[PDB]
This record gives sequence, structure tokens and C-alpha cells, in this order.
Amino acid sequence: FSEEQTAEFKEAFQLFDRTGDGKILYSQCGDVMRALGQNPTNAEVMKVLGNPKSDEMNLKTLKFEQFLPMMQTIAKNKDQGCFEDYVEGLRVFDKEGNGTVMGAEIRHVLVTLGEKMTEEEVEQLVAGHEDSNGCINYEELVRMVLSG
Amino acid sequence: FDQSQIQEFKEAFNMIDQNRDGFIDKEDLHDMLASMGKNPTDEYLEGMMSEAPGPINFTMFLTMFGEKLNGTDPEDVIRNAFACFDEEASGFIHEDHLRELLTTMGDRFTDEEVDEMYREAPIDKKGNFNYVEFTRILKHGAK
Amino acid sequence: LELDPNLYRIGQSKIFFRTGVLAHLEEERDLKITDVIIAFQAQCRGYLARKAFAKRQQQLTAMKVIQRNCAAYLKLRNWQWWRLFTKVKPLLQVTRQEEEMQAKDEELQRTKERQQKAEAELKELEQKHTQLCEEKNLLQEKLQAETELYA
Repeated sequence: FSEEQTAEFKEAFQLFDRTGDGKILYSQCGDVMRALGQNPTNAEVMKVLGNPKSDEMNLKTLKFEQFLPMMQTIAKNKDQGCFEDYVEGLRVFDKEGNGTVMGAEIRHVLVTLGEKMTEEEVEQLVAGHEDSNGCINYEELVRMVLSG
Repeated sequence: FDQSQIQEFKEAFNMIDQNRDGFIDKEDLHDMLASMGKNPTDEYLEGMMSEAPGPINFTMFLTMFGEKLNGTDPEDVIRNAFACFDEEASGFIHEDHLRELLTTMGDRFTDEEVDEMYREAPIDKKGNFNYVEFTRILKHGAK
Repeated sequence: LELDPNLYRIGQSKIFFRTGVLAHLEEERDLKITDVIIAFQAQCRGYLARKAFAKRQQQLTAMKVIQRNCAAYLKLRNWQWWRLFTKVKPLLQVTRQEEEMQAKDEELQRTKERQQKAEAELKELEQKHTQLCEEKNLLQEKLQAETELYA
């Protein structure tokens, strides 16, 4: 990437230290990349960190110079998501073909399947988009995460 | 600096020159500092003129004063830096939260530095910390 | 799905299918579902993380702003040249109230001149409202009659 935006990435990297020795933990690494606009799976981040265990994730440290090629690897992926695929998977839970999924089902699927969110992560995501019947339009819910 | 600051500064210069002409020398400081209280040592009479790269006339003192007030931030920046820690509009950033922000979670001030900071900003001890009057004290307009 | 016509047959309500062929359209079922889930993968986490970051990525440079002022305060305060200014400006009020004494007793001369102006000015206005009582009726009388002459 150009030096222009690489200079911004230096400012953002310095804004995730909580101490002062200029190091970002392996545990923090995905959410630094997400701050800089990227949307990577946990298994995409983990792979570029060499597959560490949970214990050493809290103890292993990155500097900017070694964080920066990780940003360059995950920046060109071989795919990315859209709107067209993402509504199709949430429409399976649209009980009669309403255009709406029940807020309990949507909380339950994101926690139970795949990259398994916490109860907190789903509650923060869906709140205020579920109506008087507790029903969430999947169309605008996808637009909310994607467009930002 | 501002026009009001220039008038106060011009009157301060005119009461820190002690024999006039239109310069300030060692003796001007040594007599006046004795008159307004307890003088420092001669070391700090000498070390107060070697800040200035030329003779300590009104312009040189104004540059020396103005330059060493240049590297600071406007009060409104401080006001909307305090008012970035409150979520509710009762903008008193309470101690023992504000303590951690200075003593462990920022560029972390040592025990001496925090004692001076909370001595010249009234943590009463019984009355709680506060906000913008410890931005005015920090800048000028109070003490 | 370009199904071969030997693999299916079409009935009246149902589609008959050769052995295996349902289970491929089926595998698909486990496979198809477990990953296009699998997703939300970091679209939701990727949204939440940057929103949580921007609970202080508006704090970014306003912040720090406190600390470098606190750092400037102690080191401004405890360096020598400013220690003189710190006590001299409080003395300038005893002497900037001395400035205020000169301004005040000068103002007292202007202050009694306002009292002298105001009584005279009120009488001048009282006289000219008496006249402007007369002006309002006579100009109104003139204005009507002038229109009657125009007709």
C-alpha cells in the first residue's frame, strides 16, 4: 500500500498500545486490522500469526514492521462478501417468507454456528433493529454491518 | 499572546526593571526579588539570563515569555478532552477514575507530580473533582 | 442444475429420483449450510470492533490533550523565568486597581454630566412632544383636505 495510508496505519497501530513499549498483542491483532477497515475471519488472522495457542496469544507481541506484512497478506483475499449471498443465508430462517427473522433465532444462530459470537456481541449487534413483535428485517441488518 | 497580556506584561517589565534606562541587568532582579520576598541564589540570577540569546530588553523578554507559552494547547481543546470521558452531561470527572487516567492509564505521572497537580487544583479533600476551572488554572485566567 | 433425465422422473405431485442423487442435492445440506454460515464472520465482529475503537477514535488527539497540558503546567511552573511572573501579576492589582482608581474618578466627572444631560434632554423632549401633539392633528387635517381638492 502507498506510504500515505501506511503512515495512517502507524498512527492507528500506536493507538492500540495500553502501556508504552509500542507493542500490540497477538490477541489484539485482529481488532487492529478491523480498525483499519478490514473484515477478516478469526482463522484468517490466526494463520498469519502462525497458529498460536490461547495462552501465548496474550504473551506474544507484534511491532508495526512485522504487523504491516500481515495487513498486506489479508488485504488481498481471494473472495469477499456481498449482499446477495448474505441475505440468502438469513432467508432460510425467514419462517413463512415474511422478509423478517425472529430476534431470538438471529441471536441463537450467530452464537451457535461458525465463528461463534458471545451473547453480548449479538445483543449489541441486533438491538433497536427488532420491532414491536421482536422481528428483524435481514435486508437492512446486512446493510448496517456491510456499509458502516 | 493577546493585547491584554501585552499590557500586563509591559507593566510587569516596568516593575522588574528597577533602575530603568531600558534594559534589565542582574542587580535589577536581585534588588526586586529581595523586595518582593526571598531571592533565589546567584546561580539562578545567572541561569535566568542565559535562557535569553541576547540582552534582556522588553522584546527579548517578550519573545522568551511568548516562545515558552507557545508549546501548549488552547483551553477549548482541554474542555473537549475532559468532556470525552463523561457520557452524561454532569461533566465532573470524578477522582479515583481521574486518578487512574493520570497515574496508570496514560503517560503515567509519578507520585511527586500528582501531589503538585492535586495540591494546586483543589481536591478539597471532602469536595470532589471537577472540570473546566482546572482548565482555566492550567492555562491562565486564574493562578 | 443440469440434471440428467435418467436420474429423475416427474410424477403428478412428486419428483422421483435415482439412488444417491437426492443425497448429492444433499451433501450440500450439511456442506452448504455449515459454511454459508460459518460466515457473519467478522462482518459482525468487524463492525463491532471498529465501533468499539471509535468509542475513543474521536478521543484520539483531544485527549492527550490533558496530559501534555498537565506536563507543561509543572515544567512551566517550576522553571525559573515564569516563577517571577507568577507573583508579579497578583501585585498588578494592587497597581491595576490603581489604574482602576484613575479610570473611576475620571468616570465620576462624566457620570454627573450624564445627570445634567438627562434632565435637560428630558425637558427638551417634553417640550417637543407638546409640539408633536400639535403636529399629529394638523398634518392629518391637511392630508384629508388635500385629497378632497384632488377629486
